[PDB]
Amino acid sequence: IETVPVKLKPGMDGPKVKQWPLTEEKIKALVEICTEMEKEGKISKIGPENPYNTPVFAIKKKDSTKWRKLVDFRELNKRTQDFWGIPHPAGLKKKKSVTVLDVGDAYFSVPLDEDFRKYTAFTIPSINNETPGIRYQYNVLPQGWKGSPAIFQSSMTKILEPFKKQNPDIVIYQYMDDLYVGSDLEIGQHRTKIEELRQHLLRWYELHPDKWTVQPIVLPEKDSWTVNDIQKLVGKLNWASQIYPGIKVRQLSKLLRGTKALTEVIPLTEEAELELAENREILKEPVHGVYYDPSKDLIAEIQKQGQGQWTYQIYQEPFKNLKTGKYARMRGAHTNDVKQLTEAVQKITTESIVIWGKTPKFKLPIQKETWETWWTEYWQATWIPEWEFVNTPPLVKLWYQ
Amino acid sequence: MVPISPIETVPVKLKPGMDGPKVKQWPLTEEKIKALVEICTEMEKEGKISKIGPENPYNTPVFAIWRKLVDFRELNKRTQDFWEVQLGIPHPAGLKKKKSVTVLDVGDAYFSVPLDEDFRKYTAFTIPSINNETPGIRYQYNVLPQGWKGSPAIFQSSMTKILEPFAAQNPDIVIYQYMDDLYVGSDLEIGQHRTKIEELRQHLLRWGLTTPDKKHQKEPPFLWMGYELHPDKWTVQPIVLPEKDSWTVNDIQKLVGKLNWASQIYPGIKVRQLSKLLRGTKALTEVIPLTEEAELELAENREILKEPVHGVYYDPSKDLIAEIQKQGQGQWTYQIYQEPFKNLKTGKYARMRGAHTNDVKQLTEAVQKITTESIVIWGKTPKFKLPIQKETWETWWTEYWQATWIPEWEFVNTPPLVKLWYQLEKEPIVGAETFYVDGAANRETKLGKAGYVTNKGRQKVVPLTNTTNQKTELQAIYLALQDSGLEVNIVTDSQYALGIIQAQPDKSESELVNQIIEQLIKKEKVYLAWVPAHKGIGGNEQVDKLV
Ligand SMILES: N#Cc1ccc2ccc(Oc3ccccc3OCCn3ccc(=O)[nH]c3=O)cc2c1
Repeated sequence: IETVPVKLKPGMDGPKVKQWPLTEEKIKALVEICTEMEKEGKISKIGPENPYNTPVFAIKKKDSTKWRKLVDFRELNKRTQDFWGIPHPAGLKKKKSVTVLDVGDAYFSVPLDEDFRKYTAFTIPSINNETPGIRYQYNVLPQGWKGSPAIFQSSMTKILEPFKKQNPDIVIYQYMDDLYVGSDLEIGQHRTKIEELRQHLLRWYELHPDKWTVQPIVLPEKDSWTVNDIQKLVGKLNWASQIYPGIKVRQLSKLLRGTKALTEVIPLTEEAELELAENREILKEPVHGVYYDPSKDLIAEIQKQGQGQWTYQIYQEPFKNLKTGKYARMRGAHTNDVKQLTEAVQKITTESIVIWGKTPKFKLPIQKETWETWWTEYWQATWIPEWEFVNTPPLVKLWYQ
Repeated sequence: MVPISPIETVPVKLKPGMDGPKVKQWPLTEEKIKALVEICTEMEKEGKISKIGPENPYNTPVFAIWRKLVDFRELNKRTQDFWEVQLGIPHPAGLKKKKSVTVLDVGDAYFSVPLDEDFRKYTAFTIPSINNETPGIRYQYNVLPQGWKGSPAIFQSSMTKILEPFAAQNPDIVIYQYMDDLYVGSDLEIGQHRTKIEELRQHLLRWGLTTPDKKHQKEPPFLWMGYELHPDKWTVQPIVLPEKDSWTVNDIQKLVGKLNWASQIYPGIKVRQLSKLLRGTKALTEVIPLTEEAELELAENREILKEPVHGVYYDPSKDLIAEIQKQGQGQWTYQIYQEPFKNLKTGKYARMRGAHTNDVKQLTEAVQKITTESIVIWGKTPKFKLPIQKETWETWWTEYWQATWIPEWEFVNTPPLVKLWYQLEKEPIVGAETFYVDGAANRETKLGKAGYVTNKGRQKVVPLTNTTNQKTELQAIYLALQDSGLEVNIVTDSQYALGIIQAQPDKSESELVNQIIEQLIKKEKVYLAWVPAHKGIGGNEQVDKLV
């Protein structure tokens, strides 16, 4: 009920960002939604004296036919002053199960600092630029802004105080418009506790971190090796030598001596088997000296493995993975690569939020124009990460497969 | 006197850390001075301006050409940024046909809109007196000045704010607002239409706005922004192509621009050969000769622009269809229509700048472009007709390392068809010869060697002058392709070559790569394997090409 003063970073003007085109249905949805919000005082129409603009579009969350308004507050977020800090709950990732809740509706109760409101300006676009877009600005705390959870921290603490005093074994974390709740209960008891907590938030997505871990580098086990098998093996070991110190391939390379046919079977020497065994033993151990630096960006690389399968690696320094994984989940995405990639990016981002409390910078295996054309059609998340585009095929593709 | 409604001003501030403009007034002839005096007298009588005292430090230069001209460039440099709604323009193909369309121009346009009084003191300007033996006559604006930065945006927003209730009260008619013109339309009868036009200009008159009293000064066809707008159809204004035996760079730019403009409705417009001459620009004076390709292309452009073609308007009750054709040399053309033979609009796509490429990728890019354009113009994605088989697209996107997608589309058979020219094996080939290739080059002498050894004892090493490591590594693979059967396995240590080939080009800027491609096309089965160099891997011989 009392506005807290908010400014920008020194030497930075408010965001001016081109609004990209929308389909007619998304436009109509946004018109309806924003009309209602205007009737509720959450937003207000502005004049030409406001140069600032932030992109906006519409989505549909899981198990809901109701359109939702999503604002790409990325530029405003990086232009907004740093807000202060709560140390990340390192036990959240260690918990058996975690449920994510949408606490966005809460923000609209708290009013936004007047002087700052002109920076949250957005435009509902029109088809074919027929009539000028509908320009609004926010009066209350907007969803997607990084200042909104920072301001509501005290309120959220006050609301969740009894529940925290009730169950000390339940971990509670907050990121943007989402509230992550971790525990070790049973799925039924979990869901009932979630109904309890959501009812506790009312009067005022099952995710299991334990079923996800890091992944090792495995080598084939064969009774018979062809020249091709040994060549690929040597390639993989040579690559993995960039990560593990003691990997040697000279005894295996010794088998390839001479020029033979790729399909010809070569029996392994004892030295070769020994070398391979040692390499296995080495790969079984974790990676030497791998730490997390909060001052460094998180980078995520994604490879398309085909047949709905995808591999990914989260790291900071090259060959120093903090997390690795393989998304192969198929829901309704069978005929569409882009949908799969988008859902994969969302899942990886979510995992990243659970582990470190921030999103990674993605390196997507897709052409810029394709991604930029289609990614908003399959995006159900309230936040957005940063991304770049790799136009050169990586050779390491099958080395994670 | 009927009390016309006022208009709320738009608050305007100068850019932060800046102060209002102060500029020395230019010396003027006595004639000019008298003219400016009479004009500014009339304007002051109208209320557009007002005399001010000596207190105001700010001043703007004024000229006479009689018509007065206030140079607000400095104030524009010092005035705040505004939200401009003119980014992009409505495309005629996006308009929906109406039985009646009337035009009301807003004479007394900017001068009917009040300016924020706190800002008026920054628009101050002076008139030099005769012989300068008296203090100059000081004036300030009370309305939106012509040439000011904030005039168009404020005017547009004001007019919108005024028009909103009438539009809400008349959903059965559509009103478009562009600069100093209003375009009204309706599917009603002509009498009811003219009636509602009278109602509208009355509603506007309530705020003290004037529209043409006589029969409206403009009637179809409408000449607007290079377009001709007829009742049943739209097209572009007639083309102008200069013909001279000596061409400059600027002339090339103008020609390219006009051809690109004409290409949105005239199908088959090609602009590559003339755009290739725009390398090494920034020099507007030069003489650039024509190739036979460029001359034949321009002749074909004069062939297409020979007879007029018209686009139609948009009917939402019918599907939206976009058909694509390959033209060659990275050129693509497309038509967007609803009924066959009746285009809504046309267009072209040129491949981007790259070392290697294939037809499927370019097709994908073209589709993306048309998709974006279509969402801009009609707010939906059209159904596509593509010259590519379903099976081809299937194989491509299933085996492509990148993620890729095309919206709903069907196969139209209109050659040339986009096809996959070759496909690499996923596994080594049984009974196929195994060529271990390698190439090396000396960084100093630019001398190198490329060759292969095989499992059957076949060997070759070829010496090369003026070459690099990458070139010799490609040359080795090419050699293996030349001297092998319809089925072949190839082992290389070149990450470069493997990258290039795994990118799957059907065409390249490098002749050697093109020759390798032509080799791949002739083959039945090709397996390309990779191994690390200098690992002592048997059969892979750096020692053979390093001599
Ligand atoms: N911004 C902007 C802008 C600029 C110029 C315009 C010219 C005519 C026009 O016209 C229209 C105005 C209101 C509603 C529907 C319109 O056009 C549908 C197609 N059409 C056209 C011309 C004609 O004679 N008959 C027709 O059926 C709308 C315009 C809008």
